[PDB]
Amino acid sequence: ADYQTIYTQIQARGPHITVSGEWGDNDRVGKPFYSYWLGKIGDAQIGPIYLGASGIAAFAFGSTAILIILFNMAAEVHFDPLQFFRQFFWLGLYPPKAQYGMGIPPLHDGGWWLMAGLFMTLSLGSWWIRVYSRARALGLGTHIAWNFAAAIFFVLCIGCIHPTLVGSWSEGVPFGIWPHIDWLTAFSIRYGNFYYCPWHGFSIGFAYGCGLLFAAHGATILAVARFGGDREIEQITDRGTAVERAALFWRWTIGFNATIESVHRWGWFFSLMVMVSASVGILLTGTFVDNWYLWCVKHGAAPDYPAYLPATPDPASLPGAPK
Amino acid sequence: CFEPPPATTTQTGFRGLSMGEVLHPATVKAKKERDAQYPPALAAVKAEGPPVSQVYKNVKVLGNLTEAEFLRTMTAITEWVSPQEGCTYCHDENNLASEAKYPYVVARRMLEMTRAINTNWTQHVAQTGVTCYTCHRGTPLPPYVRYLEPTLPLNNRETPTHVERVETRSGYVVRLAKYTAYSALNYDPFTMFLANDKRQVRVVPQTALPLVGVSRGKERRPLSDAYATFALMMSISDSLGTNCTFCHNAQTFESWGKKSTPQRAIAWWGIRMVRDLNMNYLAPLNASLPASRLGRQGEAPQADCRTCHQGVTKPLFGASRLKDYPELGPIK
Amino acid sequence: MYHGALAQHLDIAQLVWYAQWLVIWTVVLLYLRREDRREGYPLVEPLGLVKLAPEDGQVYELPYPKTFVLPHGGTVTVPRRRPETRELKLAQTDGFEGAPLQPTGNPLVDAVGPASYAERAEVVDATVDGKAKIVPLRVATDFSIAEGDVDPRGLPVVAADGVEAGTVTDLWVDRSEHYFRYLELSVAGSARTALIPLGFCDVKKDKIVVTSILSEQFANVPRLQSRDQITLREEDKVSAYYAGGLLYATPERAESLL
Amino acid sequence: ALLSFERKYRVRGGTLIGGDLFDFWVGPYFVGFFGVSAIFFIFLGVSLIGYAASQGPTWDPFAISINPPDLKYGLGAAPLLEGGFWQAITVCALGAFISWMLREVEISRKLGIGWHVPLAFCVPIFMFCVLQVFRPLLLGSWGHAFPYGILSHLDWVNNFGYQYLNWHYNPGHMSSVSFLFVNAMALGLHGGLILSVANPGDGDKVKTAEHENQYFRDVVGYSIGALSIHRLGLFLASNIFLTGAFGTIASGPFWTRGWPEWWGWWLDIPFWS
Ligand code: BCB
Ligand code: BCB
Ligand code: BCB
Ligand SMILES: C/C=C1/c2cc3[nH]c4c(c3C)C(=O)[C@H](C(=O)OC)c4c3nc(cc4[nH]c(cc(n2)[C@@H]1C)c(C(C)=O)c4C)[C@@H](C)[C@@H]3CCC(=O)OC/C=C(\C)CCC[C@@H](C)CCC[C@@H](C)CCCC(C)C
Ligand SMILES: C/C=C1/c2cc3[nH]c4c(c3C)C(=O)[C@H](C(=O)OC)c4c3nc(cc4[nH]c(cc(n2)[C@@H]1C)c(C(C)=O)c4C)[C@@H](C)[C@@H]3CCC(=O)OC/C=C(\C)CCC[C@H](C)CCC[C@H](C)CCCC(C)C
Ligand SMILES: CC(C)=CCC/C(C)=C/CC/C(C)=C/CC/C(C)=C/CC/C(C)=C/CC/C(C)=C/CC/C(C)=C/CC/C(C)=C/CC/C(C)=C/CC1=C(C)C(=O)c2ccccc2C1=O
Ligand code: HEC
Ligand code: HEC
Ligand code: HEC
Ligand code: HEC
Ligand SMILES: CC(C)=CCC/C(C)=C/C=C/C(C)=C/C=C/C(C)=C/C=C\C=C(C)\C=C\C=C(/C)CC/C=C(\C)CCCC(C)C
Ligand SMILES: CCCCCCCCCCCC[N+](C)(C)[O-]
Ligand SMILES: CCCCCCCCCCCC[N+](C)(C)[O-]
Ligand SMILES: [Fe+2]
Repeated sequence: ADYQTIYTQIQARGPHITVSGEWGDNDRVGKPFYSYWLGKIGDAQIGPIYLGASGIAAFAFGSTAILIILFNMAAEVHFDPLQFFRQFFWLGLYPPKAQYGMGIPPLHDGGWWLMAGLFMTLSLGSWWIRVYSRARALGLGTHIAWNFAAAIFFVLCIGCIHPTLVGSWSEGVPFGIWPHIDWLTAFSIRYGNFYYCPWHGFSIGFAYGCGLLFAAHGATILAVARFGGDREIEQITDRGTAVERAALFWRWTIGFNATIESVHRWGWFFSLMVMVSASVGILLTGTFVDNWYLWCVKHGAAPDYPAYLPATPDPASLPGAPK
Repeated sequence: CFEPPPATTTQTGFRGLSMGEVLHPATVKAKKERDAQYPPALAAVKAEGPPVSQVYKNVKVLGNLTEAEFLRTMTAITEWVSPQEGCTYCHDENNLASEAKYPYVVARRMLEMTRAINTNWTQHVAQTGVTCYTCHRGTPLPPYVRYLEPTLPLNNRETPTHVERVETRSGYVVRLAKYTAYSALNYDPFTMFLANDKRQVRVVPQTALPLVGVSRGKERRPLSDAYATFALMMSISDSLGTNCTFCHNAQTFESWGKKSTPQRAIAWWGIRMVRDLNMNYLAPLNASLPASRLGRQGEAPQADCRTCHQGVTKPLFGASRLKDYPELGPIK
Repeated sequence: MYHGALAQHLDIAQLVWYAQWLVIWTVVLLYLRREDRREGYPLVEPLGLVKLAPEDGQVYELPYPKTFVLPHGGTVTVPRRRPETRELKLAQTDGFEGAPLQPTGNPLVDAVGPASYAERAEVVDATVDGKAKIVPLRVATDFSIAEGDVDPRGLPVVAADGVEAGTVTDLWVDRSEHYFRYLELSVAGSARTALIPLGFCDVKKDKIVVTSILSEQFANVPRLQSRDQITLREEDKVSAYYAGGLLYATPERAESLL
Repeated sequence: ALLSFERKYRVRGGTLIGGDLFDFWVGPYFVGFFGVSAIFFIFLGVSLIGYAASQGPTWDPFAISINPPDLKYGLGAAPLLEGGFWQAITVCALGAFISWMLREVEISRKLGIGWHVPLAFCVPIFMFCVLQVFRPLLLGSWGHAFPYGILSHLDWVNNFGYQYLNWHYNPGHMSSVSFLFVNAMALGLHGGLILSVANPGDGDKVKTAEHENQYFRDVVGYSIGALSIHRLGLFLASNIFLTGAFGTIASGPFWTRGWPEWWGWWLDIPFWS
């Protein structure tokens, strides 16, 4: 067995490397320190880190959103420290409970939520600039930023775009551990079972697909680590036996294969589509589809089953039944 | 923090749909034993003599019973409601016709409510019916009641911690969570759906596409309605010691026919029954009860599903005393 | 009326359903599956006689060539024709084209099957600064073994047959990623040094166990042209030799395990 | 027929069973003993599905559903139309998956590469067994397994979750989901990073391993490394099911109440109650 694929038997140490960017080199702060155990399964070096306006701004806007949420959560437990710690997961900052349409809700019923959302959004946008600019500074393509943009877009879809499309802030995702989880069921229920939303299915296929692909790709590279398969950049510009074998393993297994470069395009694409598919699903929900299950019944796709216990007529429709 | 196997499972839907109950034997056993405390029916008595409407002086509901039948009812009532306190809980030992003690008047109303349940709500209680014990379980104050705000412990016979106290604001979220099977749903389903008939439980559209005229802005019910209905369902599930599949095929919660079990229809009737009990029998009692019995809003304790069910799909696993005490209904 | 409803009994989501599948299949088939063909194409087949049949399909499945401008000079274009005229010491086992090939000589030396190396460039892989990336510590003096790990320098190398094949003399480190990739040892009975990928090394405190090849086979390990430098193709030749042993060290290894 | 670099690798050997008997290729596909058994199980399973469906109420791809037996049949065999077909199909599925995995081992062996892929593939096979065999065994009935239908298996997942009131509070699920999300995110990060280095755009030069590590050191203060991100990816992906399996197996056999209530171990500590 190749023990190197499990962990690094013999670790190496040398002067830290610094690749100059078109700008921001003076914004790197800290002194690189090393961790022997981390070096078993990764690079032993930690830091330094790049600061910069984008990153700083991101933390400023983000910290504000977090403080708005934490303060409102603290209010839920009347500012009691012990109960705050205990009930943390159950605490949250909620969107308006009453129907005000698109009207700015009062602070006690949606107002603070809307404020936190605004600051989180600014935070995400600022961090995106960092993700984008750092790439350009180091002379790299902007593939990561475009993938990150799709993730941000999906958050905007469930956070404010869908709400704006149906005309109600009450539809937004609340901030909180359990509370943001509860929203999932409330939303699925309101829209006739999300299992019947095709885009929910697409998003899952791509998410499960990412699981399949990273397990497959990760395992493939480890399987050819003895041939330096991990040095993907030069395997791309100058094909080595590592990727010829990787390609043949798959070609002989499934009948077709990729290249060391294209497999990363498949992975990037599958990851992107998790967010793109989810966003399309959310944009269509409430806007053009009210009950996904019934939509599937209408188009003849929904499975039907015999009754086990007796079929049960809606009592409300029976003769003489009350309201 | 786990329950050791085996687990008891039943089937409530077509095979392959993962529908049915999931029960822990030790829990089922413990509940059956608690419920088995239901006092046996009292020996039958010969119906002889004139009706107490002629014999006694202040009988308004059970006037048709003979003296022996009537005294038998009183003994049962004492067994069911105030076995520890005795006859004097409602009576002046020197004048059994006096209404000086508040429990007397309330008890009379309760006799009418009980008879109404067994007579007007057979769609829910069927021929099993209910007796004072179903709710009271041997104490004047039923162990499971609700106020206009969540209260803890659910069983009022247990001493509450300071944080569980309704006056302690810091424990509100927990008082809410423990009423909704520990979820974090920020809604109290009792006041919203069971205290009265002001709200609609259904929140799912009955058409594939959004109907123009009810799908935009203020025309729409807030999404909070869906959280609330989910909260009521969590509460109902815990109150009957069961799960969603006992009544629904989750494929489509809003559909009936083959997508719902007979139990769901019975649950539907139960919601109507509870609202009737609360609005027309229990709530009005705040004018007949001492301040010490009322909630912070001056409300009288009211009923929810747990009040009778107490963690079982059928109160007391289906035990009945209907034929033993026909004076409690159905009244022909 | 209904939001999303259209004429002909159809609705907006229904249309988007078809559009989503069109986008997916277009990207997968027209873009991704063509990017997958920047290496190894066009395919090859036995002719025996001069014939020309490019086939429209061979053109349709390929993407337009792309050109990589290398960090240290020169460019690389793919896909591009890369015939392998190198003589392969392999012979057919049967008549059908699906039949496997069998080595005619020493597969490890001939470099066939799992002992095959790729025709990588005969250039030294470089660091971002233009220096040799993979070099021995005797050269990369500013590099060292982390405190706590075994220093293989001086330890014996035991092959699959249990007999000592040589002694470890150095470690080749990847200066770009601060990671050791090879061990260098003196071959016993022979007068030469040899490299071995660490992935084929079971690093013990008292020895380095290598099960990929027998002690005797260490004598034919590919040799480097330079002492303190290694080219991309040489790394492939060295790594491939040991991998070949996994299936060819003994006649038994190629037959069914069970 | 063959990739331009493929011929030199098409040598005999590497099998686990069968030897030269099935050691050959059919087009791009390697056959092998397990290639033969895989085809056998696939043909059989698909045929059983087709015939079972023909006895059903529909031919629509999304609505077709082949279901397991009622719970009453326990772990015994059931009439063909009442769960019997499902049982046979389940056996064929397992045989096909396992054959596929062992075939990957033979292919790996022939190429002289590690067996990491088939090993990784054992994870989803294991999860399939947790859902269709292990959990049903612990509950005492094959009827607890999921049905074979594009949409019907979702109805099963749906009801299964709600049998525990809110499956989202299942700790094993929370772990599984977190791994699903971080893995999908990480795959996008890895693919994007590699592509950004090899495709700087505008005629600029391809970058280096140094640039790779510099990017994340700058963005998050740390870079795990080229080889390590692949080990990490396999670890994240695998754990989606390795930890999820615990949440699945626990539901019913080791917990019969709603999942939210389970957190009472924390919420109900007398100290802060
Ligand atoms: C515990 C939870 C479960 C779950 C939950 C789940 C959800 C919630 C959803 C799916 C979805 C899907 N599932 Mg299900 N699932 C499926 C297959 C499928 C696909 C129909 C679809 C997309 C899967 C995908 O792309 O990811 C792997 C990815 C890729 C990219 C490789 C290609 C896979 C290919 C599309 C599989 C096609 C399978 C065939 C339709 C039938 C196979 C048998 C035939 C040949 C006889 C299989 C084959 C199995 C097995 C064998 O165990 C399985 C088990 C389960 N699923 C569990 C029971 N699955 C989504 C859907 O759209 O359903 C309709 C969806 O919404
Ligand atoms: C009962 C309720 C259900 C439900 C409800 C649900 C909803 C309501 C939605 C999904 C959606 C989705 N679901 Mg479904 N679901 C899924 C899987 C999935 C995902 C593939 C997909 C997208 C979610 C996502 O990736 O967010 C993870 C990724 C995110 C949120 C992106 C974050 C990016 C961001 C930049 C991060 C920012 C981090 C900062 C540090 C934050 C700082 C904050 C501070 C400042 C305050 C599976 C596999 C199953 C199974 C097995 O049953 C299932 C069942 C169900 N879901 C139930 C039917 N699901 C979504 C969808 O696809 O709809 C069509 C969706 O909206
Ligand atoms: C209302 C019900 C809910 C539910 C119920 C649920 C259950 C009951 C279970 C999960 C499980 C899981 N859920 Mg949850 N879920 C998930 C996500 C997930 C997954 C991470 C995880 C594992 C899925 C699995 O077992 O695949 C299984 C996939 C398999 C076995 C694939 C095997 C593939 C095979 C080896 C090969 C197949 C080959 C094809 C046949 C080939 C076809 C031929 C072609 C391709 C040529 C999310 C992200 C969400 C969201 C966003 O809300 C969510 C919501 C919910 N889930 C709801 C609350 N979920 C599982 C879990 O781990 O829980 C702890 C689980 O048991
Ligand atoms: C399918 C593809 C997907 C995808 C893709 C991508 N995802 C990316 C990228 C791509 C491509 C990036 O390039 C970017 C990145 O950089 O990667 C390293 C990123 C990221 N994905 C994160 C989280 C994440 N992704 C999720 C999901 C998916 N991602 C899906 C799956 C989820 C889910 C599942 O919920 C999560 C939680 C962050 C780590 C990061 C954003 C940082 C940010 O925008 O933060 C902005 C900055 C802040 C919020 C400030 C933080 C302040 C902290 C430190 C608190 C300070 C408190 C202190 C002030 C208090 C004082 C007072 C107190 C003591 C009293
Ligand atoms: C945690 C790690 C993960 C992971 C990992 C890996 N995944 C791998 C590998 C690795 C490493 C491989 O090496 C192997 C492969 O070759 O890759 C190309 C593979 C593969 N992953 C497939 C599907 C897949 N992976 C899923 C999940 C994960 N993968 C998780 C995330 C899911 C989910 C989520 O649903 C799906 C659907 C196939 C494409 C492929 C096997 C084909 C096969 O086995 O051939 C043999 C069998 C057949 C061709 C057909 C057999 C048909 C039977 C007899 C009849 C039908 C029975 C069936 C039960 C009916 C279901 C109906 C349905 C509606 C309910
Ligand atoms: C009744 C009935 C069904 C009858 C017919 C039965 C039948 C199937 C007959 C066929 C004919 C016969 C008899 C054949 C004998 C031989 C045989 C064993 C054949 C197998 C046939 C068969 C069952 C084929 C199906 C194959 C299959 C399971 C395909 C699935 C493909 C899918 C959906 C994969 C998911 C993952 C995915 C999106 C991959 C795309 C990207 C790729 C190609 C990644 C792989 C890959 C990775 C991961 C790298 O890391 C990498 C690194 C460096 C270079 C290359 C690669 C690389 O290629
Ligand atoms: C409250 C829960 C009661 C307990 C405990 C007991 N009694 Fe009662 N009793 C109660 C009511 C509401 C009524 C009126 C019934 C009606 O139909 O209006 C009564 C009435 C009697 C009477 C009749 C007195 C009269 O009008 O002349 C008698 C004789 C009587 N009750 C006896 C009695 C005994 C012996 C009890 C303990 C075994 C007892 N009661 C308990 C309410 C309640
Ligand atoms: C549940 C649906 C009930 C049934 C059936 C019966 N009772 Fe009841 N009762 C119920 C509630 C929610 C309350 C309010 C809270 C309270 O304790 O006041 C009551 C109250 C009474 C009381 C007074 C208790 C007190 O405050 O001291 C009495 C005396 C009483 N109920 C008697 C009674 C009898 C005789 C019943 C059967 C005929 C009966 N109740 C049934 C709920 C329910
Ligand atoms: C039977 C005892 C039930 C259990 C257990 C659960 N539900 Fe239920 N549900 C039940 C009824 C009688 C009704 C209708 C009540 C009415 O007044 O009309 C409902 C309704 C819902 C709905 C709304 C459907 C609609 O038409 O909009 C949903 C979404 C729902 N139920 C969900 C649900 C869930 C998730 C449950 C377990 C936590 C659950 N229900 C249990 C009866 C019963
Ligand atoms: C006492 C006054 C009750 C209250 C309050 C509620 N329920 Fe009830 N329920 C009651 C009886 C006497 C019975 C027994 C019927 C029998 O055949 O034994 C029932 C029955 C149900 C059932 C059906 C159980 C089954 O057939 O397996 C359900 C689903 C049910 N009840 C639900 C329910 C709900 C949701 C309630 C609050 C809205 C509720 N009940 C209150 C008595 C009483
Ligand atoms: C304001 C007007 C006019 C227009 C709209 C503005 C606008 C752009 C609004 C946008 C709204 C959006 C995008 C809202 C989105 C909300 C979403 C998707 C939230 C989802 C989940 C939230 C969760 C999980 C948050 C949990 C938060 C907490 C745990 C508190 C934060 C705590 C920390 C991060 C650190 C731990 C602190 C603890 C130890 C004390
Ligand atoms: C989403 C809007 C955020 C505005 C506040 C943050 C601005 C960051 C500007 C970074 C400029 C970077 N630079 C120098 C590389 O161009
Ligand atoms: C959500 C489903 C997403 C499916 C994405 C595509 C899956 C793999 C398709 C492989 C096609 C192979 N081939 C050789 C026919 O091109
Ligand atoms: Fe990679």
